[PDB]
Amino acid sequence: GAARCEGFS
Amino acid sequence: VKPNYALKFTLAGHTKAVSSVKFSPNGEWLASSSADKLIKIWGAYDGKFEKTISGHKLGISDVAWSSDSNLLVSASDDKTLKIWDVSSGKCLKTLKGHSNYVFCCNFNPQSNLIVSGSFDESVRIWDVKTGKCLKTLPAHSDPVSAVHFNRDGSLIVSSSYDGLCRIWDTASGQCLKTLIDDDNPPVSFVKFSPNGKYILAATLDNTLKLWDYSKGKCLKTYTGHKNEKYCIFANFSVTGGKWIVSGSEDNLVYIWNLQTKEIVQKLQGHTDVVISTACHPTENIIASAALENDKTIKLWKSDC
Repeated sequence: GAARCEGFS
Repeated sequence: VKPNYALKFTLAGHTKAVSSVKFSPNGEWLASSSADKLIKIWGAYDGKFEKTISGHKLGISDVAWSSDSNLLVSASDDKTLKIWDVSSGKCLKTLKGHSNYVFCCNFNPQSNLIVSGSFDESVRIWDVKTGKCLKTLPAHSDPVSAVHFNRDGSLIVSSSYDGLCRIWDTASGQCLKTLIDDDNPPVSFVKFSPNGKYILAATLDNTLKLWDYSKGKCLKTYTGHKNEKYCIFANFSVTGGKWIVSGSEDNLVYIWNLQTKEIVQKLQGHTDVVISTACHPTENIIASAALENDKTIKLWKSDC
């Protein structure tokens, strides 16, 4: 995927 | 006065979450990047699909245009950036040297340099012509969420999950300023204003803030949207009224009056988080893009 599309968890 | 943005086109074709959309400086094109590892080019006025640009090995978090609208740079989880010739689709250079995901990227106004930010907590400055890394700045202590050059390229602003915005001298790499307010939420986005006087910073406490970075003073705050998790782009809209535009985690586009800070419009229709918005350089047009459960880009037009 892409880090931006995952968000900060 | 309030805008009247209305949905005109919905652009489908990315097979995973969109990550960023950007209008070309000449107004002709929209570029979009996605977790599906692809860049797509669309007509800015009709939303007509133009082409797909491929070659990254993992998803793309950001894409940006050169000032003459001829080149793109993309930032990928594959820890590279890529410089593309849009007309030919060629990958001109692969910029290698970050040790973790590359999250954000921009050309300088001359478009002879690229600035990048990464999960490796560094900011890097690259030569466009050779693809070589010129400088690595030990900028932050957490992932770098945004990087942007000022009006003449003399300065770089960076933002990070570490809660800081920093201003860097492009030539020397010195840290000229650190900006942070009374609370320390992660900073998820930053950019200079069109006139270069201000920076607009997003934090993951549902807040946008307009700063005079020279004086180090927070001048305006914009609230009412939801932003606690994602690095959502924000924009200055200057073609008609002077607005602030942002995506939101309640699936809406928010538009604020820049001076009064009142919400003046909310655009409804995406089915997931609006991760990215862009404002057309000459027409009252907004592009918006949403995450995995939506996968679409929408074009909205207003009379002011």
